[PDB]
Amino acid sequence: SELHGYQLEAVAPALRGRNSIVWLPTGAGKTRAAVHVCRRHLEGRRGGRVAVLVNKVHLVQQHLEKEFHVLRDAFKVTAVSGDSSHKCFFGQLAKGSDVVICTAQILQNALLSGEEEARVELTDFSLLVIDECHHTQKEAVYNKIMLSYLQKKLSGQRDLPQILGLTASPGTGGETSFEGAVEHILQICANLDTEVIASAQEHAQHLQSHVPQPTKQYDLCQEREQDPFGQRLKKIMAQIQEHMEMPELPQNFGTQVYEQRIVELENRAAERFCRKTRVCALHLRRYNDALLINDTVRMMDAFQCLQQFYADKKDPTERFLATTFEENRATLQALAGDQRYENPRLSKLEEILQEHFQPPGSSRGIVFTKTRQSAHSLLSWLQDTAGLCGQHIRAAVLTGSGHSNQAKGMTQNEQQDVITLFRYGELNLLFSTSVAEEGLDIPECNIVVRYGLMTNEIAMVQAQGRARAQNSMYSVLAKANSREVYREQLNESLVGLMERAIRAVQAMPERKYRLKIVELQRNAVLSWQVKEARSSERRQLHDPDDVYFHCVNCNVAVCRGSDIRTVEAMHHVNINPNFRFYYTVSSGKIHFERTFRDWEPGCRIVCSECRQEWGMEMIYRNVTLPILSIKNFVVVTPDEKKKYKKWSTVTFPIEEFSYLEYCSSTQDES
RNA sequence: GGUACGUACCC
RNA sequence: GGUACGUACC
Ligand SMILES: Nc1ncnc2c1ncn2[C@@H]1O[C@H](COP(=O)(O)OP(=O)(O)O)[C@@H](O)[C@H]1O
Ligand code: ALF
Ligand SMILES: [Mg+2]
Ligand SMILES: [Mg+2]
Ligand SMILES: [Zn+2]
Repeated sequence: SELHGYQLEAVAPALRGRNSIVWLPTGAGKTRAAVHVCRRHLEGRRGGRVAVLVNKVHLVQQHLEKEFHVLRDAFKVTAVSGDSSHKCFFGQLAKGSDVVICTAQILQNALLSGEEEARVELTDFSLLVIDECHHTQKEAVYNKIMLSYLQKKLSGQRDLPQILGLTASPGTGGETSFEGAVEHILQICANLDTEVIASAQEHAQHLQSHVPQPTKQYDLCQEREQDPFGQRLKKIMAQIQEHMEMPELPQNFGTQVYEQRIVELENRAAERFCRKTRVCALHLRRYNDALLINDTVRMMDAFQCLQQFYADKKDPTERFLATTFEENRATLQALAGDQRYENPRLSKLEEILQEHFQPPGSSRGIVFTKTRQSAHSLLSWLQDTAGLCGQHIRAAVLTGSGHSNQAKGMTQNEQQDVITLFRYGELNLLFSTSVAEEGLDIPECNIVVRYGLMTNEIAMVQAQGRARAQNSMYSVLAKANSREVYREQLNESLVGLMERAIRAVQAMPERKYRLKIVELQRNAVLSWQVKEARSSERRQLHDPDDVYFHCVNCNVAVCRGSDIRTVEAMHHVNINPNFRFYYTVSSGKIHFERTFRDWEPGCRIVCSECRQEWGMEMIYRNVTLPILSIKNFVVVTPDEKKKYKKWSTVTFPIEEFSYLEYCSSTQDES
């Protein structure tokens, strides 16, 4: 497994100490090239230290086990992710290592830490390797780390680390002209403090006939001729809107636009406390989710989302709605049972799998879907489909750690189990989210299907690339004449523009490039400063005593701004000793997969008057504190009443929690 | 469960 | 300015 010519060529500038981006195709071997750069870096000085940053939990282990472990003949290499996190302080672990591999946010947390044992500076490393470095833009973690690097650089700081970015796809950043695309490439160079974009110019022929391209096919599907299940949902949505007695109610049932309008209505009804309107809007949204699920997967998947909503449950509005569902329930379930009205997305997916998993399972595939819920539903569909039950498909779901009431996440270990069985064919088919669109290496994977996705060209290129095998195939499975098909074709062209843009940046005169980089780095550090000042202005508009929180459901006042403190600059706790008379504990003890350094979860908490979900208890060392979720309240200030979805935009200051001070004050009372 | 960011969409 | 989803951290 000695380095290919093009790998040695792409790291020549890195070996000379220059900051670079290594631009090589998906599956070309950027990781092994980085390892070689790390070895020579560490051999060439004493006391060097490398950090290797990734953007998914699963890439930490993959990169350690498949590539970086070889450095252990001479050097100390440690991996840190979230799951393991809580045992060691990161500062101690890094400083005791020659190479640390971690998700970027782990490093960022250490860079911001107040504790001496956890804290790190950028100057504690001599080389940073940034995997999938195209994410180093905007306010992503990668770019927060690098903007601090730029601030320091521009302020004269010395011995900042060398930067080695790795990517197959810098992208065009939404730009469709050559001018724009070039401007985007230079911004990424500026963000990463890049001196050279290194590629395989002199080994372009070896790289062509070695790293194979999958052959590409459009597997287009038609709209259902007859959708009586959908038609019936739409009738009910109209009946509910009639009952609401409101003009200018939107009519485009079964779309993301309708979903936006109806949630925006629900926000307004919460803000003005129109209880009737808010309740109807909440139900209508649920009918709209069912239509969307219906278009994506099975009728019965859509039916079950709706039925679980009405089964969990008085006042006259809710009673109208319960009755309306009950009137239609049996008919909806019977329609969902009928094979005549099958989703042609699914018929089309069946053909593909039928053709490519015969002989029974020589193929090795990933079907990409947008949502975790869709991936689970597709697995169920596979298992209850006879046309495939006969061939031997051992399938599983792969998701990241994202989580909601619609679908839970998968931990590091649970992801790893699926990946390991897929690698050598114990599993031969994954239903996956974008968790696995980049970086994942399965040499034998020979089939990628992208199931009705709407993404940028980076995600298209990257997901294709998971098919590492010779003779791979890539399928676009989408609706004919859709926006999704249009975007796919546009993205193909945007990949070409991206290439043209990079080559133009690569051939620029050195003086003209350096001045442009300088100009862009300056504007970045100034733009950030201005943005920070503007965020702080907003944060100090109101005294915390003049802000009141109301329950989003019943509008009762529950606490003031001055009752709130932050734990780890994230979790908003109410420290008022009488807040306990306003909330009720509504569950038994909640258990997470991950465990944290200073706290564990207690029970869910609800509004004592209406039972609306508010948040959860945190058992922080020796005390129990209620954590509030901003989405479950209307915030009332002197100027307005506003339902917030984030805490960063609130108009009053919130201090950090002090465990010490809190104990003193609570222990004085009884 | 909490927090943040990214992508897509609408304005 | 919002809506949805995803991932990462806790
Ligand atoms: N010089 C080499 N010889 C043989 N195999 C290699 C070489 N370099 C990389 N590989 C293998 O090629 C595959 C793709 O590498 P990877 O680092 O995942 O690609 P990417 O460039 O997309 O990060 C891996 O399985 C890796 O072990
Ligand atoms: F470009 Al890669 F894994 F880094 F496909
Ligand atoms: Mg949540
Ligand atoms: Mg890679
Ligand atoms: Zn309430």
